[PDB]
Amino acid sequence: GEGSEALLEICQRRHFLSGSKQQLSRDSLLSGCHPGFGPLGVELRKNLAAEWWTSVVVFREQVFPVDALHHKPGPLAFRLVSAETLREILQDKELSKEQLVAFLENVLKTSGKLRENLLHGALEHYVNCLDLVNKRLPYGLAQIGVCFHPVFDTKKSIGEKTEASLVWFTPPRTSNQWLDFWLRHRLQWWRKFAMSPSNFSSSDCQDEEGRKGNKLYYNFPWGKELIETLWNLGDHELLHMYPGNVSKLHGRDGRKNVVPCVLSVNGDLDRGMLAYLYDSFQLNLHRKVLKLHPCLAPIKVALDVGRGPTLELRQVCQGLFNELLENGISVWPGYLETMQSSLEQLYSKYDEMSILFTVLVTETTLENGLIHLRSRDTTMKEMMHISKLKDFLIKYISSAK
Amino acid sequence: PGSGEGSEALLEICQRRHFLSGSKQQLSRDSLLSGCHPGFGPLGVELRKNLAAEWWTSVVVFREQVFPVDALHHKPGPLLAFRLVSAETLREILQDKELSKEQLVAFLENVLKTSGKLRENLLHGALEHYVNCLDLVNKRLPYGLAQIGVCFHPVFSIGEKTEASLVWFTPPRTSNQWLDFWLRHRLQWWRKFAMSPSNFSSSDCQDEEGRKGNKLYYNFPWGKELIETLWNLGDHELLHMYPGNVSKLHGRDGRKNVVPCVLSVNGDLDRGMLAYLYDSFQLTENLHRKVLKLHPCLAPIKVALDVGRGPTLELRQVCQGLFNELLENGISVWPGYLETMQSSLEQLYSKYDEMSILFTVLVTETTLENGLIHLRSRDTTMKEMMHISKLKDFLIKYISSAKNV
Amino acid sequence: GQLRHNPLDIQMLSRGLHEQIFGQGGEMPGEAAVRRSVEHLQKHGLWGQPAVPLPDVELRLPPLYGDNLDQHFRLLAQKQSLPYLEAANLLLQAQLPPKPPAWAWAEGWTRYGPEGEAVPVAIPEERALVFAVAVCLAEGTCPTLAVAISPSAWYSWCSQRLVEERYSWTSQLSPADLIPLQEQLVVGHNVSFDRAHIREQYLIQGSRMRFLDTMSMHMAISGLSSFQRSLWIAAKQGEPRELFVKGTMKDIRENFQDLMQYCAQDVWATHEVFQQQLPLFLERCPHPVTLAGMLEMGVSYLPVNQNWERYLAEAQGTYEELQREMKKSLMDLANDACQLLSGERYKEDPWLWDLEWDLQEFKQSEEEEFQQDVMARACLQKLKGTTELLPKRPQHLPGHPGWYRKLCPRLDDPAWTPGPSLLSLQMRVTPKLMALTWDGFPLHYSERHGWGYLVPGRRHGNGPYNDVDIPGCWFFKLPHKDGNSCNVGSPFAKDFLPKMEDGTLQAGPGGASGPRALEINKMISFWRNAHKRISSQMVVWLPRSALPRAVIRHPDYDEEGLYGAILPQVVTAGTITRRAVEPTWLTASNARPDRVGSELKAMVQAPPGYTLVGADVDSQELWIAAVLGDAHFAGMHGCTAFGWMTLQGRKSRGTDLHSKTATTVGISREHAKIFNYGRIYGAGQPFAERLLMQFNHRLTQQEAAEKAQQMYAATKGLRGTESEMFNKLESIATSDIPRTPVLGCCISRALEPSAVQEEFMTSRVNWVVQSSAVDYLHLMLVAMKWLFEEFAIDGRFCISIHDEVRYLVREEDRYRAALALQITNLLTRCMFAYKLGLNDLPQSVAFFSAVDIDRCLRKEVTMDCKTPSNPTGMERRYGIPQGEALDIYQIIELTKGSLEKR
DNA sequence: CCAGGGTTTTCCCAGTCACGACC
DNA sequence: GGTCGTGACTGGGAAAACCCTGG
Repeated sequence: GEGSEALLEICQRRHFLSGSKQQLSRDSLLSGCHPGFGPLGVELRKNLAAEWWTSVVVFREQVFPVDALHHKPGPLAFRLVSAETLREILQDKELSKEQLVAFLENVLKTSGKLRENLLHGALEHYVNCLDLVNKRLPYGLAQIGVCFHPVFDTKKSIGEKTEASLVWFTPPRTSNQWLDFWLRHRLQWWRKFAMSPSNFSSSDCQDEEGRKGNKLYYNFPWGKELIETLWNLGDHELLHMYPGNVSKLHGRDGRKNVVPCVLSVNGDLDRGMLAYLYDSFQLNLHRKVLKLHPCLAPIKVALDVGRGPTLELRQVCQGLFNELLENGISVWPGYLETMQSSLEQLYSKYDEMSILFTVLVTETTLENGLIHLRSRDTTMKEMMHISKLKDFLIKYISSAK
Repeated sequence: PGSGEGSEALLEICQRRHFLSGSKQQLSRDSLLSGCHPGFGPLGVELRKNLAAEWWTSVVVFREQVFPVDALHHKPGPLLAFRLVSAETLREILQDKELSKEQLVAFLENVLKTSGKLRENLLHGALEHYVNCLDLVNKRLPYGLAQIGVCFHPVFSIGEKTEASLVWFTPPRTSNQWLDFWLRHRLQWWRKFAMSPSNFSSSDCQDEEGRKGNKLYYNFPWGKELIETLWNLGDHELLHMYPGNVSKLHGRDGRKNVVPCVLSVNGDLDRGMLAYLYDSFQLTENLHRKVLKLHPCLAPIKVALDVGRGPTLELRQVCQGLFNELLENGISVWPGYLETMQSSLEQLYSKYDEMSILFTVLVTETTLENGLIHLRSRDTTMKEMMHISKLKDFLIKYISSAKNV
Repeated sequence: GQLRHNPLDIQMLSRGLHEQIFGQGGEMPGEAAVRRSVEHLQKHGLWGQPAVPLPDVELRLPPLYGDNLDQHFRLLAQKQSLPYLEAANLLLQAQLPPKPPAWAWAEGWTRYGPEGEAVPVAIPEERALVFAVAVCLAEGTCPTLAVAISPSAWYSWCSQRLVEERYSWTSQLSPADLIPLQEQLVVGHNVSFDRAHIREQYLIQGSRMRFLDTMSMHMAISGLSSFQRSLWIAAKQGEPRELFVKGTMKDIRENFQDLMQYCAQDVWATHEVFQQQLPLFLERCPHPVTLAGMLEMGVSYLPVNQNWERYLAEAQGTYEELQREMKKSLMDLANDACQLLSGERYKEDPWLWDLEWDLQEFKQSEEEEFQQDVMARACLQKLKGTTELLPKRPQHLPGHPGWYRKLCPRLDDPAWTPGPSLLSLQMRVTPKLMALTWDGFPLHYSERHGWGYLVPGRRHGNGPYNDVDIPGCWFFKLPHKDGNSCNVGSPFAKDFLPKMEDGTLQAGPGGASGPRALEINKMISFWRNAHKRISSQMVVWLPRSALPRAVIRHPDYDEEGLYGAILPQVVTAGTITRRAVEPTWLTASNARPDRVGSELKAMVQAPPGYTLVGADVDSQELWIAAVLGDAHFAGMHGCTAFGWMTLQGRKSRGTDLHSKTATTVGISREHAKIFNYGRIYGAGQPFAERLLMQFNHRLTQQEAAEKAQQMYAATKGLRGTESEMFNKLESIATSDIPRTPVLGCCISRALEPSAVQEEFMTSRVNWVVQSSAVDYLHLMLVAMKWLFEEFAIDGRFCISIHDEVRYLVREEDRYRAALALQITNLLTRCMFAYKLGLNDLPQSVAFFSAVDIDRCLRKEVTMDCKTPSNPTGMERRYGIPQGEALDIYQIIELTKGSLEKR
């Protein structure tokens, strides 16, 4: 497993996962209690979130995404206690044993909890969104965000995992049809951006009440990890969330009024981010190059400069940077590197960073028309004019699918 | 008087059109202000997402020295906001009354000293990552980190509000210059979209520690409210977080290496969202025409869809094709042609304006004849005909022309 | 007691059962004959072994309607064939009216008398029909034109879309666009297609209309083998049909008269040849068992539902995903080769060192920030203005290796995608990028001499080419399906597919993506070969109104969807031996997770309230060959050592010939089965040599030839173990008319030894066994129909896949149906005994190991068909309950030996 | 110096060759 | 054995280009 650690030192060096080597342990990164990611890691999370938002909300008509509050308020994982009230209680020396016990019991019985499962948010907003969709069924409410989980440490700890969830309220007649359809669509989404989607697997699980859902995994170099889960929870949770009459809790399917149903998805995006990291690097002369797919790689264009007329070269590079930024691409402003590093070392750094193309602006650009362009996929040079080059890049992104 | 009633009517629209969700009992001005609301609706989610996108385009995109960071929602212990508590242990401890008063207080302290915290600002993650980022950028001061995300604060309950935080590690010499630059850019950016830029009031201020900064306010009819703040920090924060070798915390301008001053730009997003919701509300001539004229760069959904009289299937095919074409071009839409029980055309226009839809699109059999569709504007409500092969380019041009101006 | 044994102390039939079947009289071999048999079995060394006695059967069998068994079965077959025999006699005396002068453009059926007058008819009701349909593939799966000559008048069937102009109807397919035709018999050319167009063979209740195929009787009388017909076509050498397919609907309405004249001429000529050869079919198939079994076989029925739709659509979609992955894998390898250019490292690689790599040269205040940005942008656009130079035609990626440009799309073309998107699996750069290894040595391609391998030996062998002066490595040509005289194309070939399975071609370097496209190709081989066939099936979706009330009253009916049928368009007599040969359905394939879409059988599932009873006729042809050898040896069971091995043989104990041959030769199980089958089929010594050459190549020509000679000296003896069967077949071939031992039905006249003499023996050697199998299946179906008509048991013939037989039954009779099958098998073996003069029958041979009862079609009731295209399986996606297996003791225990409902 | 002639030089539609699924 | 797929070899009028030249 040296290559797994050799990837980890690259993922630490070139600003993907924040921290030091001591906390660079498998359980720390896999358990959601990670010490943070780098800036490129945050942009990779944003790219994954953008692709999920296209796949789920943009290209599906009935998905109206919703946002529920971060903490679940009491009465009733973990509990929260304010510092000011604790200070007031502790500073009151006149308090006896019984009053402190009563205060502690009240706190334990009136504590909000940081959320774990986002199903309750949709179960809260369902009536309002039923008013929204003009009672058109099926539909669903989506959301991405960080959830809070206990850490079962063998040595208390809170692990933060970013989760994208959607509660597809469906008619009960066509429940498993939608379940199979969503399994196919989301497994296609998790297989769309991979070097080897054979490592992405699929298995089915059965709930205690007879409900059946599917589980997805990734063949890591040390065993599978759960990357998404599905559970068609029926209608027990929604009925439990609104006791009484079922006048509000209903809907229309075609011409038949029916009680809705519950489907769920739980996508640990951080787990998938590390999974795609392990998918990019696959373990003659070795070339330590991260082969991220050309839609999720965090920085696309690399722009540099050579020795010479630094005023005019810097003007050209700054203009090119602003021109590309106006067209939505992201460039790494490497032209300010006065500390002259070799093109071999610069390319090695920019190829560990999973950058799509490296654009080299030499004096010959100021001579006639030519800029160098080296592709990460081929590591072979090319010449281009500036005026064409922009469009090349954008169609490359448009050709990701 | 009637302005508050109109605002409540706007909130009832927000309940109806799912910008802000809740109940009429929850419709309190300070409950909106602090963050005691049960949460905005999906159209409000789109409004916040567009506002965050505009911020991210303003700050992190067009700067070579500003990088994105993401601080965790918790700070681990032992530490010096509420306190994170694992419940089961506390319940098990509370099950015993044998321990005396002193023992109970002592163990409460013992738990308290090892208790993580939900965060208050976004500073400390960037402050911890300063060493890595200084190694990354090779000390070319100034350089910045940024984060948009939620933060929890106590209300005399716990309320979560999404804020934007920019941390600027600057040389001490250029401190006032970069401060003036950021203040002018921030004020212009907040004045960029609103109908009345004079309402955004900026005031200089200094704290008790002699820390200069600025405050931005927007004028609700009940008075001024805070939108964004700027502050200095000095240099004791970096030493407090990282005591020891100062040259390891040194950044270089020219050849001079100094401990960098830290500047904070922190701004509320949801309160400004409420301010822009108030801003877009107008009454055009007992009840006048309520128009929610958001800026095109910040409106939730741009172009809606309607059907005419004739073939159901063919009109649905045309509307679906236009929906997909606008989906590929990346313009937010509203496929709300599915209502069998249709209201009046004036009532349909009022309903789509209540969703603050920019333009209203109507498709008839004449679209099947030649490709023209009816297009209603928002402010003047003018109805024109435009061909189906250029409406997406026209809306792209409207968004880009609003962005350029 | 009931237990009894032969003189060879093998457990024979029970005394009660033998008395019931044989009637009276017990026999025994002659003293000199039994002494010769004892000495011969002692010579082979298999004499003197124990045999654990199986429990006997004490069942009051149903009475036999006839003192002679063969005469009673002949009477039963005559009773079955009597309405169809009378209809065929009417067709013999059928009068052909002259050509009508007009052909009406009416929907459905139209009658034209001797004067050709137009008569509106709905359902023609002739007892005998001669039919030919015209299929309009340009309008989906809907045929258009059908003819029916008759003793009374001409009948024309025009489709609904022919009269109407274009017009829109319901989607998918329904029998409403099909022909709505006392029992009736339709005889014609490819009446399978007609049955696919005839509505009357789609309900689950069954019908009484049957079909005789002039293709089937034509192959029975005057047919040709593959090589004989191929040589006849080669020696023979030295427009309306194509137009009708491309006719859409308007052009079909245009050239109507000439096409109708062609159809009338074809119907008339086929009827003339048919009525000439119908006495030939009668005398060449003297048993009415032939006619009854063919009529039962030609009405094969398969039930399907919406889930089969999934097995179509998903599988193709699944293939797309797999196809995508294959392309991606290839591209990855291509990218790797770019790095090999560095430092001319590609001048050292064993695989990628002979391509076009050489580089191509290239031919030829806010105002402060606002002003700075505007000036910088203006300078940028002024640099953009420098466009009045460089070649207007761009160079297609100079500097790269030239072959990488050859794999890349040109920049101007709108079908542009990143990377080498033009690369396919069959390019000449694909194997070199895969770094393929042929057992420790790399591959090598030449346009001069195909593909081979380079071995670092120059400074054993397989096709030496000393002309190829590769430095340091001798070049030996890769083996081919046609020896060393032919050249192999792309190494990803079908015949190289078994060589791909046993690790004769692996990549090695690049351990993930190197040997991954190989696995993808080996997975998608089946669906790539058969997707056109499977997608071309004409599924007919049954309306609920004519559906049986058994499923309608049952709560298990799916009201949201519909059901349907697939009619296997299988040629009943489509071989020289008239074996049921069809490349799509009756192929010997089973569902695996390593063939894409291999659950083709798995969607043949019973409707609610119904089930399928399957009998796997185990060692059918093996026992036929063994009993021919035993009958020609001494006319008993186990006369030879091979016959005793057939009687006393267990795969678990290894007492078969398969384990002995595996020890002796050293080949796989399938290789041993194929070798033993071909030797049974009549493999010659060159056939054995090429069969050994096709298998593992750890030997040479001489060693394999010596092993084949040693193997030939054992089984056949000095020609031993099985040569009595060979002498029996030679004695059959010595006669003027080659008559089968089982039925005497003569093969087609191409294999008569009058003009062939002692030639083409292997085809007839296979033909005797396969015609015995045809008689076995016919007798099994005849006995099932007879017991259904005898004990009022419901059911329908589902399919007869070569060896196995599946019957579509109702649920409540399942065990009863299974019981009948047991007795049927006994009678079948008994009939073989009664067609070989045998005076006894073994206990174990007459009974199958088990009979399966299931709700879905599969080989065994333990496999759930886990495949890439059905990843969850039937137990999760479809929730199908697994089947059950029964033995004779279990069936007797469940049914108490009762012949009626309790 | 600006358009035209002789020679280059690929270039791209098209033909021509081979072998692998099918009949 | 014969038929219709795919992909390699090539090849000739042509579109642009380069060198030289007439006036």
